[PDB]
Amino acid sequence: RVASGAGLPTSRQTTIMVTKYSEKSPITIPFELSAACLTYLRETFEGTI
Amino acid sequence: MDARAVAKRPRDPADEDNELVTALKAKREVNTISVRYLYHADHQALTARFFVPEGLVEFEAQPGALLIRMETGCDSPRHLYISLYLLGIRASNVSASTRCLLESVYTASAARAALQWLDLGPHLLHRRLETLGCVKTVSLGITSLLTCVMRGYLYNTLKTEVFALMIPKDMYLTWEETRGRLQYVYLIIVYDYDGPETRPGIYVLTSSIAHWQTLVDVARGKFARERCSFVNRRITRPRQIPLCTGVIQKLGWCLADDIHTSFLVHKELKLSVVRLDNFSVELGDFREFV
Amino acid sequence: AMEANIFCTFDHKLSIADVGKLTKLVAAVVPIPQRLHLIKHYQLGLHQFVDHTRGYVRLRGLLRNMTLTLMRRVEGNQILLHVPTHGLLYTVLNTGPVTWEKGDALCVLPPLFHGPLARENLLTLGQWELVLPWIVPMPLALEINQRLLIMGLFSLDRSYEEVKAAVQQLQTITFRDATFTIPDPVIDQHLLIDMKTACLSMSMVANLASELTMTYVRKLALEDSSMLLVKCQELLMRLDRVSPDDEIARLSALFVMLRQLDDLIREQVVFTVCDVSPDNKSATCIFKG
Repeated sequence: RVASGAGLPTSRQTTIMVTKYSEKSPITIPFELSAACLTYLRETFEGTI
Repeated sequence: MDARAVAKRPRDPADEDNELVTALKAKREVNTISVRYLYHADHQALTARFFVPEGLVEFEAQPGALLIRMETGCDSPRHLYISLYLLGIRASNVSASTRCLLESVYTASAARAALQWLDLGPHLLHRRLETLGCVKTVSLGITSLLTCVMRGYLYNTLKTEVFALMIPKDMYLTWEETRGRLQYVYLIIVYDYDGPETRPGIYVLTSSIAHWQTLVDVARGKFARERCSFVNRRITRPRQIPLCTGVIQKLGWCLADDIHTSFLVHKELKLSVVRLDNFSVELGDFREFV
Repeated sequence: AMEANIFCTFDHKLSIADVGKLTKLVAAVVPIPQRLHLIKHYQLGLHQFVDHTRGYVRLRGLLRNMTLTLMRRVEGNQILLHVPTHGLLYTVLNTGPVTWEKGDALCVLPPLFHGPLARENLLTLGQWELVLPWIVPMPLALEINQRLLIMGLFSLDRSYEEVKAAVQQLQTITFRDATFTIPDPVIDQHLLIDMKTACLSMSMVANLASELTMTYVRKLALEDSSMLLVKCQELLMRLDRVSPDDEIARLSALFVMLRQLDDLIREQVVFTVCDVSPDNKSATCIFKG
């Protein structure tokens, strides 16, 4: 506040309350994995170079 | 619950430290605001701050005068804070010497607007005025800021000066030769109900009589011409509606020994008044008498 | 030290929304039957006196001698009511319909809307319902009492069209930003009893005064020492242009039918305004009782 002279409109004692919030914004990047490479990865074959 | 805390002696309200002092002292800080002696602490009087335009504050910079609001049928400036002296210009009690004296000093907009707003009927002219009390301080701006009092005494701050009440000479009216030890003041409004005209008279009664019926007995004793004019108006114009021919109300009390004649100095116009020095304002409802 | 308050309990269970609704009325006017020091919650307002066959004027009779008070603080299990004294200044909430100004004479008045009401959102319980008398300016209270007495004086002949016009233009009041209307005392063409007693006593004192004063000024015309009696009976001779027991009973009936009208012909101003807070919902009124 700033003080002024007598008779002039002064300022009331003032407070305030401000509340923010939070936004949702999920992200995703899907992907696929080939069936031949997965059957070669998760299953073990014979001894070939 | 103990004997030292139940039967404790009642305190002196200025004896202990102030609430602001102990609140600052419990954390032991320093602030440039002086705190140790608050002013306006033991003031039994009740202060009230009221706005007023500049067009009514002449003969008000002197401390001590009445303050009477009026109603108007308009909406936004609806209430107008007339002083006591400005009510006398419409009053046919004061002489034409004094009325053509103070008529030439209220040259403004809102003052003559108030005089034009006492134009309508008298039964509602009773209802327009309601007493707001006295005033001690001004500020002398465009919108000066009064400090109205309504209950208790009337004094300068720090109690170093007692302010008085100012009532003009022709409104002053004593109904006795010997004053009592006390006398209450009053505001007597009478209506000389003549044929064409209806313009009233304003009085202040400093009577020592307390009980109200014993005051309306003296009022009917001393206003016989006004009630006779009221019943003359009631016979001579039937099918009309006149009422409230004489109006009274309290204004406080003085101590019945500080009444003497003084003079006003404002715009170099000397206005002879009587004062009441050690005055207290104690108001009451608007009663009347027929 | 504490202050001379009145504790008030609440027998029903209280919820946080109801206490949050109650704490809006910090400095509100509340009536009390007798100033005890521990009251139940069935004695906060006029809902102990809300009745069907009795109406407004009985509530005005109960309110004029009710010992009103102000709330101070709301907390768990106890409500601190402050008894105001003659000659101190008090904050008072404006629960009424009209904004106040600086200097208005303020007096209590019962609410015009009964228990059946669509606009109220007040403290409501299983049966108990908090009501609260408004504080209007005294010109409004005079106008409401006067217009209600006049439109209750026509509670007998509502068949005619011009009296319907008179009541329906008398059903409303005109004040500062106020198109406020007051409901009819006649409900389904039978009148509540005390309003009937009020207007009956009004007409009775009128007819007694218009009948006996000519005989009494005939008996008074021999002691004429003042200039008032001759015009007093000149009025009676202008208007037209006995056993002693009957006139004794007539005069006693005159004074008792007047004495039953003190609640209507006068009432005392309760508060009076020192200032009005901004947005006009509060005022710091000095008590005057």
